[PDB]
Amino acid sequence: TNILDIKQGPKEPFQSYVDRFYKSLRAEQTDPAVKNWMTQTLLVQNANPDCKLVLKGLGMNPTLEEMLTACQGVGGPGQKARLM
Amino acid sequence: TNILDIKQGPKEPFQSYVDRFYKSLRAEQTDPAVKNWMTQTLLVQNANPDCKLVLKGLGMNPTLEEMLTACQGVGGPGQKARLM
Repeated sequence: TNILDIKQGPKEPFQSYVDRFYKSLRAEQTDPAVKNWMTQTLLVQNANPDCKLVLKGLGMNPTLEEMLTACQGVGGPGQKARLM
Repeated sequence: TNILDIKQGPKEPFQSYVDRFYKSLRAEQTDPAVKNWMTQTLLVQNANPDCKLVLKGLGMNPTLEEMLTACQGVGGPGQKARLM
């Protein structure tokens, strides 16, 4: 049940947060159907405001790769490399 | 060739920019293959920095609906409604 407390830090890169989220998820997952709901709903809800904004803009059922791509650099100065 | 000069304003909503972009595009489009390239490359390049960031995070070949969804409210205080 610790997965409900896994929350992204204000300056933590999304990749680091995802890594910690899936480590606790893979250990204590109850059902394969519950695990799917955690990866597409709970993961977004516990992200920081900067990444939570980007994730909610991704529409329905975003894959993990699409989330990692969209959140790369988000929350710091690194995302500005997209603009050049 | 005016389509190359259609650029999103710093405070213009993405929906307004898309509307102006497609109006000029549908009039002067040369090839159906050129039109496809303008909707997925030129549209992103001429967006403002706020929306250009979000669009480049969408990965490969984003549909117009996915772009409109991701950019809703981006560039103003309206996007914060996602976080609550």
